[PDB]
Amino acid sequence: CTFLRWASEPEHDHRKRMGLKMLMMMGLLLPLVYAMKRHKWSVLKSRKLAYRPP
Amino acid sequence: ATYAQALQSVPETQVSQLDNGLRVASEQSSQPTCTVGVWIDAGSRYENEKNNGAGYFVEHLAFKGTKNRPGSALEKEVESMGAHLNAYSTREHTAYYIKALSKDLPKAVELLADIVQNCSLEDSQIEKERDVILQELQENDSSMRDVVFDYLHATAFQGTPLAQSVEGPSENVRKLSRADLTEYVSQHYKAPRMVLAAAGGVEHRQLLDLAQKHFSSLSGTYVEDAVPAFTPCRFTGSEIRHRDDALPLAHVAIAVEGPGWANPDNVPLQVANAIIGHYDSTYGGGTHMSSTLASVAATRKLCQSFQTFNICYAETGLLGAHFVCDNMSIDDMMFFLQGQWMRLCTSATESEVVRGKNILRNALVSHLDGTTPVCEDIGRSLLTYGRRIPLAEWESRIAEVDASVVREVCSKYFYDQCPAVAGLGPIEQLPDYNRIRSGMFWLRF
Repeated sequence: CTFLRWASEPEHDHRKRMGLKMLMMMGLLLPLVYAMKRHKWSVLKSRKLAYRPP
Repeated sequence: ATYAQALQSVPETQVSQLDNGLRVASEQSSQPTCTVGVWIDAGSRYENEKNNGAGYFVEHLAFKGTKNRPGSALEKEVESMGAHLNAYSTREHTAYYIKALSKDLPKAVELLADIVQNCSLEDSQIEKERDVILQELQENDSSMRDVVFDYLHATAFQGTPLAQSVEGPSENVRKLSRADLTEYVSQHYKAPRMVLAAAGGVEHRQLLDLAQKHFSSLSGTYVEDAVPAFTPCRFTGSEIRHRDDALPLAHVAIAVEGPGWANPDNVPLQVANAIIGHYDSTYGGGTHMSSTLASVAATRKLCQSFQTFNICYAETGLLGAHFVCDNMSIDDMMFFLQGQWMRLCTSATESEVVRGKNILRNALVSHLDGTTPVCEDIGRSLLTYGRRIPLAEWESRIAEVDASVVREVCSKYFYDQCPAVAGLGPIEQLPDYNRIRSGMFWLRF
């Protein structure tokens, strides 16, 4: 049954190694791109509005 | 006779001091008129939120009477000899000067020693000046350039005393008691902060001997020990947008933090500003102007006007550009202004620096035409440099600027820096602050 799982999916081990690499790259990229978005957006997220009608 | 030999023959500014620390400075000519005045190290940056506006109020009350010249005796005395008594306050300075005939210098200095030292600050005149200062606030709101530059200061120096206006908010003008105004003079109108300047047909020895009989009771002592001290002012990259689509034109002031007065980078920066120059729609040469922004604005009708500025304070400043344009051209004005800034930062060429240095020399020499500009030059120079920088020294400092110097200094002050931005009027098309901030660097570089 091990051999048959390999025969059905010869990419099993490589797929899992790529999955580990993707998880680490995502666990770096998602926080940093999120920081990038919030750096650009802090100008909007902290701005203050005042209404001074006549 | 060469411009170089004319600079050497420009007369010297004698400076002598009193025991109280009053500094007396004068440039003599053979002109039959003179301008003598008093420049004080005072302004709204020494005011807090409680008394903000007190210096402008004191200036308002200055000529309205003294303990010896009741209220309009001073005005009649100044007028009856054909003289002119002016005053002005900025965020860092306050001046009181007379334009008189040379023969009236003894009375002119006696008038200023009385005014700077013995203002009655009467309780009845304070109420009358309230209504004027309130009305002048409304007259000031009508000037969009003054509003936009107050906005630029308020956002650039937010949290600091330099954000304050000279006049003060229209909440302190109605609260400033006599005791406030009396305390402002008692704290700031001192001899060590005061420079008695003159220019014109004035001998320095005689101005000295007038000061040491009129100003010699101007102390430099502070009540008990409470001498006010300097507070540096943080700069903030920030934006203040006042959207009002009823105004027909938009005003946009944008500035990075610039050098203080005594910073030599001022000379290369002023040069560089002369490269961008200034435009008004009533100019003339127009599309043929050497400044790129001027020619683009004249060709495309991009704006009604634009100016470069370098405003200096003791330790910081505002280095930037103010333009007036219509609502559908703000974006292009900002694009081309920032492109010219970047082009100076990265690739200033020798010939445009030659023209800019030419402009700076001409602006400095033409500015000093007349006794009043020279008198203000002397008083302000002793307040900011502790000396008068001669025109020969200005020329020597200008002669050292080249395209490399311009590139380095404009890089240091403009490139990849956060500006303060003030917008007033139909400013919907004024770019978002991230888009303006991205205009302060080039990806090609």
